[PDB]
Amino acid sequence: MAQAFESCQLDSMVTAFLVVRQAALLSYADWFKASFGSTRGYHGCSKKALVFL
Amino acid sequence: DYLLCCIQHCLAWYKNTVIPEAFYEDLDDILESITNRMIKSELEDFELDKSADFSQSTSIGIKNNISAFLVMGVCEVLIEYNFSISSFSKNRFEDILSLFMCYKKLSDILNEKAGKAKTKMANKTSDSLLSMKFVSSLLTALFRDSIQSHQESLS
Repeated sequence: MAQAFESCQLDSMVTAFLVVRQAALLSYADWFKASFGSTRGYHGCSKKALVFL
Repeated sequence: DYLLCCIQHCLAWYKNTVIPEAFYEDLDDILESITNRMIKSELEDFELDKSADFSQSTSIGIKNNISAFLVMGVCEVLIEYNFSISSFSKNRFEDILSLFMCYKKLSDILNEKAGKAKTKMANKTSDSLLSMKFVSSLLTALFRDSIQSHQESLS
């Protein structure tokens, strides 16, 4: 996820997302609020990473 | 800034002298891409004025201040480049105006930040990179020149 938002790569994002979704089956929501804390505030230094997200 | 000044002087020398094969066109079209993207850049691409206030207290303010002076020099060198391509294209003069508006925005931002503290840095009254040859050319063209083929685009 760090690599993905530094490069603004969607492929690695999709991999990570589907992996946590399979790991869940509310671990998705746990990982999402973990993102929300000091990852999703600034995914990239530029706020276009949110727009890509 | 200083690299670009060398490149476009080199490239002007390459136009005027060397040609009177498949290499310089690489650098031309690189420069033309830099022109069009540097145009549609504005200030949150370079995280300027908002996130770092270019401060002579912190390291990150110093980073952004150094970055802003690099930008200002880049603007000026690409002004020289866009002027040097053609015989007085309208579109290239629009690019030059856009670059100068960027440069002048950065200058009036830095002036406020040299208006809070004193003018103890001689770094915003640092050199332009434009050749004196160039500016002589530019000022003859701006004021005295009234040739109708160039007038519409210089106006």
